[PDB]
Amino acid sequence: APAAVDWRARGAVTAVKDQGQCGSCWAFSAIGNVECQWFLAGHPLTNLAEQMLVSCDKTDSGCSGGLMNNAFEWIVQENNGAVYTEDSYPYASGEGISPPCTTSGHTVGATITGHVELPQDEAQIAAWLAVNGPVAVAVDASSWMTYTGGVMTSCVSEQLDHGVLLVGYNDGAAVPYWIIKNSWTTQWGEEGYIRIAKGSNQCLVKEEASSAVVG
Ligand SMILES: *CC(=O)[C@H](CCCC)n1cc([C@@](C)(NCc2ccc3ncccc3c2)C(C)C)nn1
Repeated sequence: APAAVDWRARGAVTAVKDQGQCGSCWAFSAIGNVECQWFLAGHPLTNLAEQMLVSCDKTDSGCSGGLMNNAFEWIVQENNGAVYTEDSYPYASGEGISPPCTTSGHTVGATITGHVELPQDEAQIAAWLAVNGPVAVAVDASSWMTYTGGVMTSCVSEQLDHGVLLVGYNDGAAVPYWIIKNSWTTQWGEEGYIRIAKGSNQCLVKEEASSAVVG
């Protein structure tokens, strides 16, 4: 694979968002991945609606959590592949309460046909990401609250508790790293991003990687 990749260099990644006090990280991880995959299939970059998942995907648990893989499955099996625009279905769960689903009057921003669950191996995930784009991952983020910047070497790596988006890596750096988009505003971390050391399963990053498939 290339020594380094950063999909932000192509304009493939939307701006950092804010999940607020809702346990909706699963939705931000899944939607961020769909946004990037939609752009990379040769279509324009479009902000898509976490709130569609939080309120309407009844196979997940709203502000009480979910699974990116369930989200991808709901989109295909229950929503005809469709993902609405953020522009047409804005986030409304910042206080921790998910409002009931609105089915009407949103606008379709993207479609997907399925998803893949990637091998539990950082080199294999990197190789897939280098060609196919950003990848949704679960991590242990219990040690992340106080992170401000640099390449994390000390991640507490015990229990998956958070969903984020891998957008790149750099194997040529003094400490090789992953580049991860979070959903905790641009005030957190490196303008909303974190770098973690690559190659030692930091934060359990290899354990539950997946992506939407766009035709
Ligand atoms: C990150 C975040 O906002 C929440 C924290 C918990 C909610 C207060 N989060 C964590 C997850 C993970 C770990 N999945 C847990 C989970 C919760 C509910 C649920 N419902 C149905 C099926 C499966 C579920 C799993 C996720 C990052 C892998 N999700 N939200």
